[PDB]
Amino acid sequence: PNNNDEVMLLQQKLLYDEIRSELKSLSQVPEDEILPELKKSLEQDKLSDKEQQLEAELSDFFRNYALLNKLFDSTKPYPNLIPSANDKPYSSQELFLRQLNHSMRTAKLGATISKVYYPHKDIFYPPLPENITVESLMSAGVHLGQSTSLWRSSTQSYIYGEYKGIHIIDLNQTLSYLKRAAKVVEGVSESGGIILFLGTRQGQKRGLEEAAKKTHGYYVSTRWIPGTLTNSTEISGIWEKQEIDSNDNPTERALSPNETSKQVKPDLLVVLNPTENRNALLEAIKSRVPTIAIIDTDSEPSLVTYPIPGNDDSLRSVNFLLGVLARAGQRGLQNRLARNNE
Amino acid sequence: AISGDGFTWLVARRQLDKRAMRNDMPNRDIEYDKLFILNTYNAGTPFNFSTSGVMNELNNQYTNMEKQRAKEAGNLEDSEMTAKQAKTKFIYETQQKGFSGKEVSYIPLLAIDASPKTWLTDYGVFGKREYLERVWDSIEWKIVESRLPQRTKIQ
Amino acid sequence: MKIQTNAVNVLQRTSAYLKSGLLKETPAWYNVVASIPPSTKFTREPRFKNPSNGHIIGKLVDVTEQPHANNKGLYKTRPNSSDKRVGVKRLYRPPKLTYVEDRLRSLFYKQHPWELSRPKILVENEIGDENYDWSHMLQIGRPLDGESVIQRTMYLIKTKQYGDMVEAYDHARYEFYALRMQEETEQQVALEEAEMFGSLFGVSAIEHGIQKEQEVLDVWEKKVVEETELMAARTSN
Amino acid sequence: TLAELLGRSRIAQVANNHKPLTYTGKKFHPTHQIIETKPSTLYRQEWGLKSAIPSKIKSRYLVYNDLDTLERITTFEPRGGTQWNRLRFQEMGVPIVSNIGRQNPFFKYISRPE
Amino acid sequence: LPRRIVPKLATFYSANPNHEDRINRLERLLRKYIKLPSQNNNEAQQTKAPWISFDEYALIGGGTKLKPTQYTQLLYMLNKLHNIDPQLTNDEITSELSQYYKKSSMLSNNIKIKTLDEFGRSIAVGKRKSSTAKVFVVRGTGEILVNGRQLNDYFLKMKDRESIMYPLQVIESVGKYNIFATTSGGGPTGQAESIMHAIAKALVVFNPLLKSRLHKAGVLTRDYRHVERKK
Amino acid sequence: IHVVPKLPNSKALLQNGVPNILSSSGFKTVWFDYQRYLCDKLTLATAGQSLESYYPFHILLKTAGNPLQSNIFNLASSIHNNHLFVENILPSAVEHGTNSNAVVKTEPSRLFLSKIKDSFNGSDWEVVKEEMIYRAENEVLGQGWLFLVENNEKKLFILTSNNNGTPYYFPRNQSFDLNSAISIDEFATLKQMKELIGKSTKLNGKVQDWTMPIICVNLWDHAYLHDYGVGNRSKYVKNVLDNLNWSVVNNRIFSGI
Amino acid sequence: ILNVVKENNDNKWLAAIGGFVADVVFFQSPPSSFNSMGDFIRMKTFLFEILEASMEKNGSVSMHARLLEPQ
Ligand SMILES: [Mg+2]
Repeated sequence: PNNNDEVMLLQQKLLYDEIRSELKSLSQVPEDEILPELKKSLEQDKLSDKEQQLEAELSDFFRNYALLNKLFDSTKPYPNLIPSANDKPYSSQELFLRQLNHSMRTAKLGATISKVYYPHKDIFYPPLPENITVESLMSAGVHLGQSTSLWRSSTQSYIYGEYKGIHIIDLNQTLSYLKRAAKVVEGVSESGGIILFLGTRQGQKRGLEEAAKKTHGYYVSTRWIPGTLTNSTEISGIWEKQEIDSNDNPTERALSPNETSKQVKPDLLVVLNPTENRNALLEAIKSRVPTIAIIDTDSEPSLVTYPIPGNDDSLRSVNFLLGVLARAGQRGLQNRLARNNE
Repeated sequence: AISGDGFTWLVARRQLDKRAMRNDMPNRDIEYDKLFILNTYNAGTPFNFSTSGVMNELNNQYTNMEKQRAKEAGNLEDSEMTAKQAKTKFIYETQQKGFSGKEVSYIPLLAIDASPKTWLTDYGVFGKREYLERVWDSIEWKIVESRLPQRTKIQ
Repeated sequence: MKIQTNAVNVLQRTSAYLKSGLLKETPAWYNVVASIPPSTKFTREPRFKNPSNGHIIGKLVDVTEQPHANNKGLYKTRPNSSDKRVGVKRLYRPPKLTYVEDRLRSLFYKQHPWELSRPKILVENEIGDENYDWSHMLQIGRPLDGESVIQRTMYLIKTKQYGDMVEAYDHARYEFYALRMQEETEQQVALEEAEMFGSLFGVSAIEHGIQKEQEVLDVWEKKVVEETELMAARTSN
Repeated sequence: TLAELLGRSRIAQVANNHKPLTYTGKKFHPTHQIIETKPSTLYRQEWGLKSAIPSKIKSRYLVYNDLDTLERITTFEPRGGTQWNRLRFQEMGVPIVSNIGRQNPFFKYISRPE
Repeated sequence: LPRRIVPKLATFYSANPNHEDRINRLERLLRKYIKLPSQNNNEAQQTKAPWISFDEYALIGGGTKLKPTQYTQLLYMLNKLHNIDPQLTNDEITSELSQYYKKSSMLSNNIKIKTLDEFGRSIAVGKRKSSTAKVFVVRGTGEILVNGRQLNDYFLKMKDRESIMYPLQVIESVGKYNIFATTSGGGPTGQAESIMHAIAKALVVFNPLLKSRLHKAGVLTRDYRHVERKK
Repeated sequence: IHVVPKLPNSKALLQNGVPNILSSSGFKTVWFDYQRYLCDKLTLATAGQSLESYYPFHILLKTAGNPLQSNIFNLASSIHNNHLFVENILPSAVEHGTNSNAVVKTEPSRLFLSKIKDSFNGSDWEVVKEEMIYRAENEVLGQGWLFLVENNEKKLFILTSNNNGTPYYFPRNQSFDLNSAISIDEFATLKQMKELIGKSTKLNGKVQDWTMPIICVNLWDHAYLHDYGVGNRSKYVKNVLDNLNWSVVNNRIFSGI
Repeated sequence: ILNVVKENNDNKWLAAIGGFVADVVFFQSPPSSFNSMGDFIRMKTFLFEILEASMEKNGSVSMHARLLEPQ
């Protein structure tokens, strides 16, 4: 119906390529071949009233947009594709774009997929704490504790039983502890506190980064520097702080050097792997920072304010529990930004 | 299992792979070694004597035609085209041989139609197995026993 | 490790800082933690029932409950030594969860060793979505495997169609054989039908194995030759 | 209840096995259940076991004995090669026959006290 | 309305918050454009990779905290984004990559294409030990003059004559050029090899496609060895 | 679990079928029944395996090179092909259920009619339709599929498949019926295809094919028998090609914007 | 073919076909590649015909083959 509109452009685009190709052809020809013959023609020609019109219209048109102009100032997708000729076969880039077109429309024809687990959706589509069931927790493997040979008997009250040489964590308690922990994250988020997500096991970064992003929080995936909280001025004083309003938008006010050296202590610490982060947990105690952590059957519950009994070895179980806590924080953040609007 | 058109045949291998004076004695040549089940697709026939070797025969024409074009080009055969074509031909032959000779024929005894034309009108999209169950309960085994050749009691 | 006190009392230690004036400003978490108190009992809890088999834990059968003679022909007239030992530890030891289905599972794979070779995916989709009617073995959403047999056997014993577990198990096994035979034929026929319509395949399973064996047998040839030359020289000594 | 769910879980479905993962005797049939993970789960070291499998493992098939041990490792071997033996047998299309001419074990035959 | 002071970067509590924040920004681009194919000219080994130095990145990537392995990780992601097919790249990727290019591009190059002079002669200078040579190469028939004298007169050693001929022997053009060599300083060996070096540098103008063969033969490398005062 | 996709304006489809091609009963057989039949069989074949998380189009590509997964390939190919056929013959792809739109006049685009002339030596669309009807009657003795496909060289050509033959992957096009006799020219095509598949270095023995379908016509008995009857499949193919939804067919041709 | 000498005490050699070890019966004679190759006979691939397949009580498969040789 409107294809001609594009066709009109393509016509010009083709013409432009032709003009450029033969501009380069004349760039090779020696001047001795063209210049003297060209000048001789003018010596044998007489300008007419009309010819003179362009003799000065082009002089100004070239003395305005080429010489007396500012060289600088004080179809959008894939705009660098070089289309191939209508007779030539598709280029490699065009075949890639031709496949992308198929992928959007045709590639998903025939059936839809239901009741299938996709790992990425645990991070990007976490459920709300009220909709979590024992089945959902069990599907994520949260019930699978450590070997009975590695039992830390202080977790006895969380154990549902032993099966296949491991302790089975009681998911009914996990759900109740998870809901309590989630409410704490939501409260701190809605109050404007700093939430730090700590996890140093391989693969946890993706979950940790998204959890921080959707709660406007912070994360550490590589290493907890011993002293980050107790020796904060020697470790974190150099890094930059900023002032923000109630909408979490940077105020842009420059900060006095006094305000940029003061310790910035987290209001809540979430630890995915507490058994390998004793340093951080002890610093949190010393610094009176409430903490949440996943407590496996070999982990000491009393070292954290709000324990969540659950498997800490599986990325699915960890990311499932982290996702729930992250969405709870998001709802708190959304409720704080909403009360500011109204 | 047949998805589209086809037939499931109850066949009887003919124990006359000699090829000498074949099809000259309606009893000495009508002898069955063992019974088998065979599937044919679209317009395929259950006999196997008039259509075996077809691919091997066409394969040998293709190689000869390619070998004659190579001679025109002037090439020194190949390292493994004579050993690959040979293997392809040696397998094509060894897979069509009979117990004694290479004349293996089959005598149709029964045939069940798998085409959706037969069962789609009355049994529906989901009723092929119901059709095949009622087909089994509708076979007159007298006609099949009649077609059965006489056993080859060489044993 | 000692039961820690300082992690769960952050609110009380913080309140002392605020009341005295050592801390001027209330922390953001302070109100949240006050409204949601931490659990601070950290106690060991007794248990009186095995959740898997419903066995009662902590019950002693008194001699008055054993009036009849035993398998030896003797009456029980006094508590035995085991009855007189305190058994508090059993109340606190995590119960061993057991299931009858585990016994059948071990049997099935002992009778059908090659069923183990069929890969199983342990990653769950959603246990809560499983709507299965075990009146039939096939189910939409799950593969046909040994578990299909076990669940069918349990349904038969649960509906009381069969009394002995062995009889229900055998009945389920035959249903499993029928379904396995229909699938073995659908695959053979599908391959045959495709080749008859001009389908071409690069590498078959048999061919794949030959290629992999050649890669290994080539490295083995080199090492054998090398080690059959070091031996010859070393032995020359 | 949680106990009922656990009994039907996919981990419960795998029969207990402590047979040596490294066996050097004569092998006649599979001894361990092959576990398979999808490519998406493999990218996240998720196998449906208790703990993440080390990222070094690039195969999508393994066999295991214990979910966890006193050594804080999973006892597993990253191999699934008995499935290819079964599929190669299927490709050879040779039915298995009884050399004693016994009844087919997969059919419910009416046997007598012979 | 109420205002509070918060850490600027989500990675504030990490060891190197500045490096981790930059890595996260690049990782987002590599995730958003995971599908985009990479250059097939990478096999052709395109000679473009002007990334900032480890020391220059330390100004923006944590200073002392910056570790060499962290710089290596930055380059692996900058190159991967850079090697996306130029036709299928977008502005977002280029905008992010611009900040990591060496600012030497502010200025221009100091190399002007060499060309034959008004008489068709390629002029090059060569140096060996204390000797220097200025040669004039023109298309001819293999005539050579050294300081106005015949080659056999000026250079008595046949090995010195063979050294002069080697560059022409590599391009198999011994009878295709006339050479007017002028040399001064050092001795026969220094002058003969200085002429050898100068002929190789003058032959590249006639056919720049043969530079790689001249470099591989070793005639375009200036011999650095000189008499060293004993220390 | 693979579920049958919901189709636009499904209430109309279950009442008045597809005008000018199929009736209500005919459409219930081809889609509401056969698509359910295929998806259920696919779910039973793939449940518990890695293939359960992949769409049918990806399943067929993954399994195209595996001889013993042909059953899964056939089911995936049929499911994808059937929704390609039901999509370009559908009155309207947009859901005018609440808009009660009864004016859908879709006509071949200029890019389609330009590629037809280029690829068919100046033949018109009407002539190409006659060639398509002829090819279906003489090349597909039984079940199969009729496709108008585009290759990597921008050329539109006609491909016919027997039973469930994919248009995307030439080794599995199933365009030659080997039950009957073949000419030396057909054997040459098969022999050349086998050589191409043997040049691939991949351990999966797979080749690269960039062919994509533009129009799909279901030639199975599930689509025409009830409404046309045995022997009248050429009248069915004529009606399908005359009442195609060109909003879908035009979108399948890559433009490059 | 695994061994270059028939299984000791048995009139049949051993072959490795499709992940199974079978007993190969030769038509009359053993191909000359055996003596030539020697203990490296396993380095080459031959074509076999699978006569029958049986199942023993130990759970093994008794596969009998035949060394089809180009003729
Ligand atoms: Mg753990």
